[PDB]
Amino acid sequence: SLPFLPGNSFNPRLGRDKFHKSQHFDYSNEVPMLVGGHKPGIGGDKLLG
Amino acid sequence: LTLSELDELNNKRPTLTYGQAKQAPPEDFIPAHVAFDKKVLKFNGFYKQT
Amino acid sequence: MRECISIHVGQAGVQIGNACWELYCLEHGIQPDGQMPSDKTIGGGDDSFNTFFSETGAGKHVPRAVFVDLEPTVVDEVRTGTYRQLFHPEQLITGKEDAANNYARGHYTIGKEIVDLVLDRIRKLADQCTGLQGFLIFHSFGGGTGSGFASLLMERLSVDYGKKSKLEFAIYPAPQISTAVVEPYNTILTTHTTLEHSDCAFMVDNEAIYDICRRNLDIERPTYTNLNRLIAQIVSSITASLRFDGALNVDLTEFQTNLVPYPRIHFPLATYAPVISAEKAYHEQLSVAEITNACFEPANQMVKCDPRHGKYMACCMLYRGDVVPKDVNAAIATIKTKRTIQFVDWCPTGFKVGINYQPPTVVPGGDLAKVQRAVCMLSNTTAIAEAWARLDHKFDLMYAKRAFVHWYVGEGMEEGEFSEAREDLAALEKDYEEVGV
Amino acid sequence: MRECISIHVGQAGVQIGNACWELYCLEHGIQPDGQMPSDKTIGGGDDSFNTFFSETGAGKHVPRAVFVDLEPTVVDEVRTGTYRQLFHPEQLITGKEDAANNYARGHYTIGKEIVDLVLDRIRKLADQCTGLQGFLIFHSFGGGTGSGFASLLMERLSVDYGKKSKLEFAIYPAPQISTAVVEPYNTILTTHTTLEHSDCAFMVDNEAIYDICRRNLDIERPTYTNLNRLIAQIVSSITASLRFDGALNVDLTEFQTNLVPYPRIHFPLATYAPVISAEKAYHEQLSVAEITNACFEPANQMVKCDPRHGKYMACCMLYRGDVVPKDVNAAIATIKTKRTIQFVDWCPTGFKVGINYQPPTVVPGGDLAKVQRAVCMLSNTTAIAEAWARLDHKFDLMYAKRAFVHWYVGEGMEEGEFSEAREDLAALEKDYEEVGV
Amino acid sequence: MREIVHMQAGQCGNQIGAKFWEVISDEHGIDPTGTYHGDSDLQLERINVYYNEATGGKYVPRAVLVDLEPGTMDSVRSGPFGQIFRPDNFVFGQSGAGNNWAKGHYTEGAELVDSVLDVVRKEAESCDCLQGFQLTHSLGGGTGSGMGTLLISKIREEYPDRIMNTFSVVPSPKVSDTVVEPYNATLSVHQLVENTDETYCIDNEALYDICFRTLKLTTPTYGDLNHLVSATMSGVTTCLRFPGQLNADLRKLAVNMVPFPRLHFFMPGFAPLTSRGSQQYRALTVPELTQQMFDAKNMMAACDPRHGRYLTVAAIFRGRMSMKEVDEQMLNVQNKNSSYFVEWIPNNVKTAVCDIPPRGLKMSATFIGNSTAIQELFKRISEQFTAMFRRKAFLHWYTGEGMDEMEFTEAESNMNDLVSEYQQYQDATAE
Amino acid sequence: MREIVHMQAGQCGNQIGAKFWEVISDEHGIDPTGTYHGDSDLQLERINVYYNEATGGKYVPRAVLVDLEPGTMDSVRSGPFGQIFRPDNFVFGQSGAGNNWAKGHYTEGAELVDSVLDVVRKEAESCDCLQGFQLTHSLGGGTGSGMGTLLISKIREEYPDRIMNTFSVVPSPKVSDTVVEPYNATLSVHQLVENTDETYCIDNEALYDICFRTLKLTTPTYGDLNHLVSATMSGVTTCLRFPGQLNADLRKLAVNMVPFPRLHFFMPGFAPLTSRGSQQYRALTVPELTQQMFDAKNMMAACDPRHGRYLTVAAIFRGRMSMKEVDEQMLNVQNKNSSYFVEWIPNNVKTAVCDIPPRGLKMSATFIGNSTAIQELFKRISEQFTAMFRRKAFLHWYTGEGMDEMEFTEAESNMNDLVSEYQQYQDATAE
Amino acid sequence: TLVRDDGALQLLDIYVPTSHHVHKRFTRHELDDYPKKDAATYWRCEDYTQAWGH
Ligand SMILES: Nc1nc2c(ncn2[C@@H]2O[C@H](COP(=O)(O)OP(=O)(O)OP(=O)(O)O)[C@@H](O)[C@H]2O)c(=O)[nH]1
Ligand SMILES: Nc1nc2c(ncn2[C@@H]2O[C@H](COP(=O)(O)OP(=O)(O)OP(=O)(O)O)[C@@H](O)[C@H]2O)c(=O)[nH]1
Ligand SMILES: Nc1nc2c(ncn2[C@@H]2O[C@H](COP(=O)(O)OP(=O)(O)O)[C@@H](O)[C@H]2O)c(=O)[nH]1
Ligand SMILES: Nc1nc2c(ncn2[C@@H]2O[C@H](COP(=O)(O)OP(=O)(O)O)[C@@H](O)[C@H]2O)c(=O)[nH]1
Ligand SMILES: [Mg+2]
Ligand SMILES: [Mg+2]
Repeated sequence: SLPFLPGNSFNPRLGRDKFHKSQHFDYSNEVPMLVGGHKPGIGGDKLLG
Repeated sequence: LTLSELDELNNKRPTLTYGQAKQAPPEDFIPAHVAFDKKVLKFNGFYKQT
Repeated sequence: MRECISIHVGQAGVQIGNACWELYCLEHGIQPDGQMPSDKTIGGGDDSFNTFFSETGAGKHVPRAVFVDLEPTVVDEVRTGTYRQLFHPEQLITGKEDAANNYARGHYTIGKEIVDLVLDRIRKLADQCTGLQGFLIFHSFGGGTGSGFASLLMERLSVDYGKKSKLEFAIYPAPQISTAVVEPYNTILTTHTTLEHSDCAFMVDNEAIYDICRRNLDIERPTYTNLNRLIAQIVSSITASLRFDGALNVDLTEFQTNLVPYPRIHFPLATYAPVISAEKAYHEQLSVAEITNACFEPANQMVKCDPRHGKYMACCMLYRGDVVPKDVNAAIATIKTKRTIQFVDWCPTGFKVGINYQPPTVVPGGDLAKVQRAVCMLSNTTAIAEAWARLDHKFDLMYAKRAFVHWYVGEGMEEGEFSEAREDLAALEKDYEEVGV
Repeated sequence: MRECISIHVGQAGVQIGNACWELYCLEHGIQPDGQMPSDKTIGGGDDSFNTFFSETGAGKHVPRAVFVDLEPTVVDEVRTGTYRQLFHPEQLITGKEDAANNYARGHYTIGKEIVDLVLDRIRKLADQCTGLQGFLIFHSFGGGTGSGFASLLMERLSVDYGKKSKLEFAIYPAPQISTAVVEPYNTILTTHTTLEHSDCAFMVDNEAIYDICRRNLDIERPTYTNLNRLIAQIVSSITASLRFDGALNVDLTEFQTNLVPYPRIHFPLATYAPVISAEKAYHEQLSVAEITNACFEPANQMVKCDPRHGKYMACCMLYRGDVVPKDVNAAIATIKTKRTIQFVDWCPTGFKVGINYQPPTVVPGGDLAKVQRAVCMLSNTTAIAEAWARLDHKFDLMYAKRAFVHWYVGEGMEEGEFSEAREDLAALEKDYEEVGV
Repeated sequence: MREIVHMQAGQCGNQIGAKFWEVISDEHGIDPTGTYHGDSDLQLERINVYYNEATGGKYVPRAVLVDLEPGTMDSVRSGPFGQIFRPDNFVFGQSGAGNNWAKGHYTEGAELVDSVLDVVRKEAESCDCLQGFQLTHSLGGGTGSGMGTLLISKIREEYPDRIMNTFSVVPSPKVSDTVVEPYNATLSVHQLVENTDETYCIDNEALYDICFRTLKLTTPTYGDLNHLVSATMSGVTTCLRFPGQLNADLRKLAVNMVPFPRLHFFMPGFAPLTSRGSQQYRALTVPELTQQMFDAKNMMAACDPRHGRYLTVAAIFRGRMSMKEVDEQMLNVQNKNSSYFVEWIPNNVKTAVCDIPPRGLKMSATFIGNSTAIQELFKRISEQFTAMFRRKAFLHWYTGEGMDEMEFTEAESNMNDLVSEYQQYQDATAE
Repeated sequence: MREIVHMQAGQCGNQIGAKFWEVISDEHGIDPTGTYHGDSDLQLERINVYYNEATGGKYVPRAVLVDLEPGTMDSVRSGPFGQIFRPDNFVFGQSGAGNNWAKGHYTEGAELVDSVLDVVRKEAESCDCLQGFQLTHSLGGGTGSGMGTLLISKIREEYPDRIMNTFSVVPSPKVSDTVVEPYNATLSVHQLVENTDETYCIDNEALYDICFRTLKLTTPTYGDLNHLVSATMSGVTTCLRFPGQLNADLRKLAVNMVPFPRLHFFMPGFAPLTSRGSQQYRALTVPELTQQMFDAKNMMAACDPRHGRYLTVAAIFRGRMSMKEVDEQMLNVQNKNSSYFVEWIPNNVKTAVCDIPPRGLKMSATFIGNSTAIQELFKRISEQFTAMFRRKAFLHWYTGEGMDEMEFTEAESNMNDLVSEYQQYQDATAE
Repeated sequence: TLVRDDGALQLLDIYVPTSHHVHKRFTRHELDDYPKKDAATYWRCEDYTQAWGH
C-alpha cells in the first residue's frame, strides 16, 4: 500500500497513549504570532523545522 | 499471490516505472552561416613577377 | 507554390493539427526538426512541399499553420511534443482562460483579446506566400473557442482576405453521442459563419467515425487519435491534387465550382473510403469499383445521416494512386445505374472526377492498411438536413424553458441572437428540403 | 584612413562604450588584451580596424576612445575588468567628485577642472589621427556628467575643431519612466546647447528598448546589459560603412547632408531590425522586405515616439549582410505606396540607403542571434515634437514653483538660462510645426 | 497560468484541507520539507496552480487557514505536511465562537474578516489570472459556517467575475453532531445560494456508508473521510493541472452544469472504491468505473438520486481510456435509466477526460451530480429548523448578540423557495 | 576618492554608531581586531570612504566619538567591534550634561568644542576629497542635541560646501523617556534647519512597531532597533562605496530629494523585513521589495504617510536585479497612488541600483521619503513645547545657564514656520 | 535513461500523455520498414514525368 490512495492509510495513533497538544499560535499582546517553532508536535514528538 | 506471480513485478514493478520512459533527444539544426561563422582559412603566397 | 494556410482553432483543431502535420511531414519527407534528407521525399518532389512548408533559405521547413487555443494546455503539449522544433513559436498561440464551452466567452469577451494577434500571424503567413490558394480551418462545434472564437476569426478572414477560398473541416455533434450539455446552443449560434463566411463546409461526426473505426479497422476501442488520423487522411487526399501530379487534378476552386450549385448550399459530405485494417485488406482486391462502391455505401460516411433519404447533387471524386481513368469511368457508370443512388433532376452530369498519381502515405503505428488506391468523395446531398433537424430539436427542447441561457446573456450576446440563429437554421433547412423535392 | 574617435561621457556613456568596444573587438577579431590571435583569422584586410583602433609597432591595437566621468566608479570598473590591457591609461580619465545630477555643477564648477585635460587627450588622439571624419559622443540626458560636461565639451570642441562633425548618441528620457527628478531641467539645458553645437543626435530611449526586449527578444525582465548591446548594434550598423565595403557606402557627412534638412532638425529616430533571438531566428526567412517592414512598425522604434502622429522628412536605411540593392528598391516601392506612412510634400525622394556586405556580429553570451541580414533605420519625423512638448509641460510644471532651481543658481548659473532653454525649445516646437505644415 | 487559491474555515475545513494538501502534494511530488522530489516534468509544469515559489526551489501552498480559535490549527501544524504552509496565512482570533453562526458572522468573528481579507488579497495579488477561489467548511458550526459565508460574501463583492466554489460538509439525516445545526445550515444556505458559483455538498453519513460498504475499512476514523473528500477535490481540479483529451476547468463545469442560477448544490462521487478483499474479484474497466460512479449507494451525500431527476451529470475521468467506450457508457446509462433524467435536456452528461490518473491507479473517475434530490436535504433542514423555530429553541443565543427574527424568516423563505424551484424543475415536462 | 567622516554625539548617538561601524565592518569584511579578513576585492577597493589605513594593515574608522561623560564611550569601547576605534577620538568631559540643552550648548559643551573641532579638523585634513560629515545623535538630550548642534554649526562655518547629514533620533509620539524632550527638540531643530544639508528623522515607536508587528522578535531590545538604523545608514552610502548600475551618492540624493533648502527632513525605510519563521517562505523579489517600502508600517519616524503627500521618494536598491522592474514598480506606485504625490513635480522618485547587496541577503532596498507627513511630528512637538512653556515649567534649568525665553519663542516660531511651509507645499495646486 | 520504443513496461508509465505516446519521433527502422513511401503504380512503372513529385 505504498501509493497513498483513499482507504490505503491506516491508523497511526494505535498504541499511543499521550496526545498532548502544544500552543503554536498565541497573541503576544494584540498582534497574532506563531509562538511555536520550538514546541513539539502531538505527544511531544519532534517536528521537522 | 503465488510464488510464481510474485517472482516478477519485484523485477517489473510498475510503480517504479513512473517517468522512466523519456523522450528521444532532439538533434539540433543550425544554418551553415552560423556553423561556419567567422571561420577563415589563411594561406601564404609567393607571386613572382618580372 | 500553391500554398494553403492551415488554421487550427480549439482543442479539436489543435489535436487534428497534431495528427495532420505529422502526416504532412511524413508525406513530404520533413523531419520533426525541419530538414529533408532526400530519401523521404517523393521522387521528383524537390519543391512539392511548397504548399504546406516554407524554406527559410537554409533548410528549415516551417509549416504554414496557426494553432490557436485560449486554453494553454494542449498547445503547450504541442510545444513539448515531438514537433517541438518544427513550429515557429509565434505560430502556436494561447490565451489565459478558455471560453469554457461558451459562445459568448469565445466571441465577445476573452476571445476578443488575441484575435488580432492571430490575424497578424495569418497575415505574415499570407504575405510570405506567393500563390495562396486558401485557408483550411479546423475546429469543432462542441463549444467555446471552437465555436465563438472560430466564428470571430473566420468572420474577420472573410471580410479581410476575400477571394481566397476558406475551407472548413468542422466537427459536428452526434445524434446521441455528446461530451457536453451546451453543444446544441454552441452549434446553433455558429451557423451564420459557416453559412455566410465559408466557401465550403465539410463536416464530420465523431459517432460516425467511431462506427467506421469499429466496423472497418477492427478497433473495438477507438479514440480521438484514430478519428483525427482519418480526418487528416481526408484532408491529405483533398489537397494532394495541389501537391503532386495527376491527370485531371483539381485546384480547390475547381471542385467548389463543380460542387456547390448555389451560394447557400455549401455543406457536403466527405468520405475517404479504402478504409480497412490490414488483416481485412489481405482478403480483398481493393479495386477501383470496390473503393468507389464503398463511398456510396451509407455506412462509411463521416456524418450519421444515410443519403438514401435524400438526393445527390454533385459528387467530386479525388482518386489517388494507380487508378487509370478507364476503371473510374466504369465505376461511375455502375454508380449511375445503381438503384438506391438517386441524383437530382437538374444535374444530368454530376461527377467531377480527379486523379492524382500518388498513393497514400501510411504513418507507422497507424491503423489503416497500406493501399495503393484511394478515393475521397465530396458529395452534396439533401441528407445533412437530418443532422440539421436533430440539432434543431435538441436546441428547441432546451430553449423552450431557457436552460443555461444566463451564462450566454451575462457575457454579451443579447437574447435575440438565439432566435436569429434558429431562424437562419430554419431557412437553410427549408432551402435543402425544397431542393430535395 | 577614415578613423573617427569617440568620447564616452557619463556612467551611461561609459557602460554603453564598454558594450560597443566589446562588439568592435569581436567584429575585428581583436582579443581583449589588444592583440590579434595569430593562430586563427577573423578575416579581413589591413584597414578594417583602422577606424577605431590605431596600430602600434609591436602589434597592439589601442582604441580611439576617451572614457571620461566625474565619478570614480564606472571608469575604475572598466580599469579593473577584462578590457584592462586594451585601453590606454590616459584614456580612462576621471574626475574626483561627481556632478550630482546638476547641469550647473557639471558645466561650471567640476567640468572646468578637467575639460582642459580632456581637450589635451582629444588633441593627442587627433594628432596621430590623419583623416578625422567626426567625433562620436556617447551620453545620456540624465544630468551633470552626461549633461553639463558633455555640453562644455561640445562648445570647446566646436571652438577647436570648427568644421569637424560631432555626432551624438544621446539617451532621451522616457515620457513616464525616469530615474532622476531634475531630469526635465537637465534635458532642456542640454538641448539648449546641443542644438547649437551638434550636427546630428541619434536619440535612443530606455522604455522603447524595454518594450523591444519584452516583445521581440522574449526577455520581460532585462538589465542595462541588453540595452547597451542593442545600442552597440545600432552604432556598429551606422559605422560599418567606414570599415567594410558594400554596394552603397554612406559617409559620416553623407548622413548629415541626406538626413538633416535644416540646421535645427538633427534629431533622427533609431530602429533596428531584426531584434530576434536564436530560439526563433532560424524559423524565419528574415528577407529584405520583412526587415524593411519591421522598421516602420511603431512598436519597433527605439524611442517612445509614434511616427503615425507625424510626417517623415528623410529616412537613412543601412542594410548589412546578404542584401542585393534590388530588394531594397522593391521594399521602398512597396512602402512609398502606403498612405499611413506619410512623407512631407517637399521631399519626393526621402530615402538614402547604404548596402554593406558584412553581416552583423553576434556577441557570445548575448541575446541577439546570428542573422544573414539586418537593417538600421534613422528617420527624421515631425512626430518627435510631442517629446519636446511634454518636456515643455514638465519644465513648466516644475519651473512654475521654482523647485530645484536653487541648486542650479547657487553654484555659478544665472536664473535666466532656464528661460533661455525654454524659449529655444518653444522655438523648436514652432520650427517642427513650420516644417511639418 | 490558470490557478486556484484555497481557503479552509472551521475545524472541519481545516482537517479536510490538511489532507487535501497531502494528496495534491503527493500528486505533484512534494515532500513535507517543501521541495520537489518528483518523477516527471508533468508534475511541475502546472505546479503553479496550487503552489508558489518561496526560495531554494521550495513550493508553498496558496491556502488561507481560518479559525476563531487556534484549536485545530495547532493539530494541523503539529501533524505531517503541516510545515509546508506559510505561517502568515494562519489567521486566527482569540475567541472561539464554535457552533454559533451569529457569533461567527456579526459579532466577534466579524473583526477577523479584515485580516483574513488582507491575507486573501495578498495571496491573490501573486496571481497572473486567478482562475478561482475554493472554500472547505461545514454547515454545522459558527466559524466554518458563519465566518465562511462572510468570506464568501466579501470575496464575491471584491471579485464578481470569478469561480467561487465551496465543498462544505452538510448536516446529516442521522445523529446531530451539533444541536443548533438546523439554525446554522438554514442561515448558511441562504448565503450559499446568492453568492457561491457551485457547492459540492458532502455528508458524513454517506462517507461512513462508503467506508464500510464499499471500502470495508473496519476502523475508518476521520482520515479516510477527509481522504475521500480530498480525492473528490483532486478529481475535480485534475484537468486544470494535467493534460487530457477533453480538458475541463471549473468554469467549464459551471457552464455544463447549473442551468438556472440558484441550483448549484451537487452530490459528488468517486470511483473506483474497491473492497478490502475484493480486488481479485473486481475488474478495473471503464464500464465498471461507470457503474460504480452512477451507483446510487456510492454518492457522498445522503440524497437518493432515484427519488428525483438528474438535471446534469459531470463525469470527470482520468487515465488511458477510449473515448468511444466512455461516451458509449455515458449515453447508455441515460438510455437505460431515462426515468432519472430530465427530458428537456438532451445528453445530461458532461464528460471530461484527463491523461494522468492518481498514483497507483490506472484509471479513476469522479461524479458531480446536479439532481432534483438535494431538495430532500433542504426539506430535512427546513423541517428541523421550523420545529425549533415554532417554539423559539436556542434563539436567545442569536437575539442576545444582535440577530432578529427577520433574518431567520428570510432565510427560511428563501430556502423553501429553493425547494419549490427544485420540485418545479423535477416536475417540468418536455413540452 | 569620495570619503565621509563620521561623528557620534551623546549616549544614543554613540550606541547607534557602535552598531553602524559593526554592520559596515561586516560588509567590508574587517575583523574585530581591525585587520581585513574578507574574500572580495570590491570590499578593499572603496574602503577609504570610511577607513584610514594605519601602519601594519589595520583599518581605523574615521569616526569621532563625543560625549560629555565617559561612561557611554567606555561602553562603546567595551562593546564588540569597539576596539577598532582610535582612542585619540574619544574626547570626554569631566561633568555631565544632565539632559539639558544649555548644559551642552552655552556651557560645559562649549569648552569641549575646541577639542572636538581640533580632532575633526585633523580627520578632515587627512583627506583628498571629503564628501561630507555624518552626525548620529538624538533630539531630547543635553549633549545629543546641544553639543550636536554646536558641532554642526562650527563645521558648517569651516566647510560650507560639503554634504552634512544628521540621523536625528527625534522624540516620541507617545510616552516620554525624558521630560524636557520638546524643549530640547525645539531648541535643536532650529539649528538643524539652519545648518544641515539633510536630516533623517527617526522614531523609537515606529522602530518598535517594525520590530514587533513585522519582525516579531518578542522582546526586540535596543540591539535590533539599532541594527535597523545601521541598515539605513549603510544603504544610503552603498552607492558611494560600491559599484552599481545607477550610482547615487549624498549630493545626488540631496539634489533629487529637496526642492527647497528647508525641506530636508526625511523618514527612512529598509525593506527586506521578514520574520525569522518566514524567511524561507517568501520570494524576495523587486516587486515585493517595492510593496514593503511603500507601506505605512515600514517608516521609521511615525507619521503615517497618507495624511500628507510625497514630495520626493528615493529608492536605493542593493542587489543583482532588473532596472525594468525597478523603474516600472516606482512608476506603478505613482500611477496607483497619484493622489499621495505632489502634482507640480513629475515622477517623484529618484532610483538607484548598486549591484552588491549587504552580506546575507540576495537583494535589499532603502527608502528615503521627503513627505509632508512630518507636519504631524513637528506640530506635536510644538504643542508639547507650548504646553510646557505657557506655564514655564523646567525653564529655570535652561535660564540659569545664560539663555532667555527669547530663544525659546524664537525656536517655536521657526518650527511653526517649517510646519506652515510643509502645509503650503502639501496643499498647492499645479495651477 | 531509456528512449521510448513502445515497451511493455513503458506502457505502464502514467506520466507520458496519450498525445506524446501516439505522435512520436519515428526512427530510421520505423521509416525504412513498411511506412517507406515506395509503392508501385501504373504511372510510375510506365515512366511518366517526375514533375511536382510523382
Ligand atoms: N475528432 C475529434 N474531436 C475532438 C477532439 N478533441 C475534441 N473534439 C471535439 O470537441 C468537442 C468539445 O469541444 P472542444 O473542441 O474541446 O472546445 P474548444 O474548441 O477546445 O473550446 P473550449 O470550450 O474553451 O475548450 C467534443 O465534442 C469533441 O467532439 C479530437 O481530438 N478529435
Ligand atoms: N541604456 C542605458 N542607460 C543608462 C545606463 N546607465 C544610466 N543610464 C541612463 O542614465 C540616466 C541617469 O543619468 P546618468 O546618465 O546615469 O547620469 P551620470 O552619467 O551618471 O552623471 P551624474 O548624474 O553626474 O553622475 C537614466 O535615466 C538611464 O536612462 C546604462 O547602462 N544603459
Ligand atoms: N468529514 C469530516 N467532517 C468533519 C471533520 N471534522 C468535523 N467534521 C464535521 O463538522 C461538523 C461540526 O462542525 P464544526 O467543524 O465543528 O464547525 P466549526 O466550529 O465552525 O469548526 C460535524 O458534524 C462533523 O461531522 C473531519 O475531519 N472530516
Ligand atoms: N535608537 C536608540 N535610541 C536610544 C538609545 N538609547 C537612548 N536612546 C534615545 O535617546 C534619548 C536620550 O538621549 P541621550 O542620548 O541620553 O542624550 P544625552 O543625555 O545628551 O546624551 C532617549 O529618548 C532614547 O529614546 C539606543 O540605544 N538606540
Ligand atoms: Mg479546451
Ligand atoms: Mg554618475
